[PDB]
Parts: sequence; C-alpha cells; structure tokens
Amino acid sequence: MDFSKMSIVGRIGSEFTEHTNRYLKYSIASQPRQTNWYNITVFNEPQINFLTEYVRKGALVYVEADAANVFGTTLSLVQKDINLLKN
Amino acid sequence: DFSKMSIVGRIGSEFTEHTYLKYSIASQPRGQTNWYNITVFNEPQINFLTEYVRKGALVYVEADAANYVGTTLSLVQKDINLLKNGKK
Amino acid sequence: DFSKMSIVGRIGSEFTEHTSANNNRYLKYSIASQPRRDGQTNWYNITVFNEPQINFLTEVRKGALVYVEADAANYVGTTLSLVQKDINLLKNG
Amino acid sequence: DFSKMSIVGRIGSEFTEHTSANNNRYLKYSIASQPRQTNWYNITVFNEPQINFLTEYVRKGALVYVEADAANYVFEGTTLSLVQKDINLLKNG
Repeated sequence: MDFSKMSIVGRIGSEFTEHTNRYLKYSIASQPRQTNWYNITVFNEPQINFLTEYVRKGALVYVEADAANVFGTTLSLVQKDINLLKN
Repeated sequence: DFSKMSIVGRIGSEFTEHTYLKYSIASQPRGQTNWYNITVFNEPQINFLTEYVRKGALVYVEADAANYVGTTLSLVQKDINLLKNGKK
Repeated sequence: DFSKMSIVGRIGSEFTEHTSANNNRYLKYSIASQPRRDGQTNWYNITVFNEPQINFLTEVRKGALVYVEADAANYVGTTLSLVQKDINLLKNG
Repeated sequence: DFSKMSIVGRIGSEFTEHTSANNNRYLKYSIASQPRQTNWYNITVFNEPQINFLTEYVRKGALVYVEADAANYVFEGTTLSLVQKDINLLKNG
C-alpha cells in the first residue's frame, strides 16, 4: 500500500499546545545549514505523555511522522516515534 | 539537522522539464490521496526517469524536504526504486 | 540510540511459528532481497511478535514483494536479529 | 529491492584504513548503539568525501546517525556488510 513518512532532526521550537481523544501540537525548527518549520500532531498518548513529562523546548529530537496532504495545499504530520537526542 | 521524506505511490504526471525535472506522486493509502511534487536535479536519476519509467508506475522515492513560506513544500529527489512500471 | 533496517524484497519462505524463551509466540520467515540480478541475494530472517502483523501475514503469500521495517540487534558466532515493526504488501504471490 | 540500515549510536573505534581488491581505499569503524544491551555494527566506507569528512571532523565517541547499505555474504554461516551512504554528526566527542 501507498505511504508517505517524514523523518526530521531538529529542535523543538514551541510549547506543547493541547486540543480535543486529545491531541498535542508543536513545531520543529530544522536547519540543515534556511530553517524549515514543521508542525507535528500527536495522538499516541504514551508519546503525548513522554513529551509533556520529559521534553523541554529547544530539545534536539529525531521525529518520524506520517505525512499527508488540498482546499491551497496543507501538510499534516502525525508523529509515530520520537528520539530525544539532547534536551 | 535534516528533513527527509520517503514515499510509496504512483506516478501521477508526465515528467515536465524546467531550468530539473518535475513530477507528482499520488500516494493513496486506501480513500484520500496525498499528492507530492518531486523535484529532480540528479541527472542520472533524471535520465533513469525519462528513459525507463512510465506514468502510473508504483515507486519508492526518498526526497529532501523543505518548507518555503501560507507555506509550500519542496521535495527534492535523492533516490528512486521502480517497484512496478505503467501502461504501455 | 537505535538500529533499524528497511528491506524491499520477496518472501522466500513459509511462515513457521515458534516460542521464544520468554514464552512468546513468534513467527519466522525470510526475505530474499536482491538489488542487482548480477549481485548476490541477501537473505534476511525476520522475527515477528506483533500479533496483529503475525495475523496479517498468515492471512500474505510466498513470493510477495514486501517493504519491511525491522528493529535490528546482534546476538552472540554472532547473529543478526531483525524483529518486524511494520509491513507493507506491495504485491502478493 | 533493497536493504538499508539506519543507526543512531556512538562511534566506538578509531578509523582504520584499508585497500580493496581493485586497489580502492576504504575506512572501517564500529558504532555502538544501545537502545536501553549494546549492539556493535561495523561500517565500511568507500565514498571518499565521507571518508574525509570522518577523518577530518569526527572524533571517537561521537553520537552519529548513519545510513548504510546492508548485504549478507554467506561462507564456509553468514556475515553482514554495512557500507555507509550518509552520515550526520549529531554531537562530537
């Protein structure tokens, strides 16, 4: 079956804002050298907790997220996994 | 620091050529379809695409991702696998 | 810290079912992945605990082109363990 | 068809240098990756720009993210070759 996943290494550039089954929302600033901002959505509740409990703003992370795209075109990135590299 | 995408999907366009190659992949897990525009500079891959790959091909692409600000996604191809080719 | 493998290849065995010392059921199968057809064919033995995937596989035919992601470890001769995390059926047998 | 590995781990060796069958230069090193039991993986490097990148910038103990092409070579039993395709330095030594 078709898929589309994204892997990002970057820094957490926002607070964890929470919405309504809850979800968590935050952005990663990723700068390979030009700085790319990506908004992550989180439903997996264990990860939601892991983020709120342990992870502070400015953390270097490695995130994997499932990606989707029309209305303009909008990118949804739903988190699958997170590695805290440095808090 | 990086941001890369991997996609499996079907090639949903002709290969249009600029000054690099452009094409779109329709990735449809079931059901909604996610359209991704791929940009190709790597010339060997550009040739591989034009010389072998037909529209409707199931492909596995990896691409470097960037976001240019409303916000737009650039996806520059780094690798391609042909999984199954198209009509003839 | 991690070590994961992604494979595209064909299922080159029956699905044999076993018990794991820790007392889990797991499924074993091998993927033949041959990127060249002038180069060798890499055989990789996959272990599956995730029961939904175990069922998904038993309910997949031999020779299927698959895309598998698996956690990798080395266990001691020294051997490679590849525990399945996800599977995409690209084309069946 | 493919079989790539992605590893996050620490460089656990010096960069030892060798030459190939066809007189081609390669670098060897190992990555210790410890998710939680510590997996050692031996990386082979031909891509000369990366060879330089390693020798020039990267110190032992570096946290790295490596992607490597994987192959299995049979003999006599089975051996895993991991040839580096890319490296990210996450934190140096």
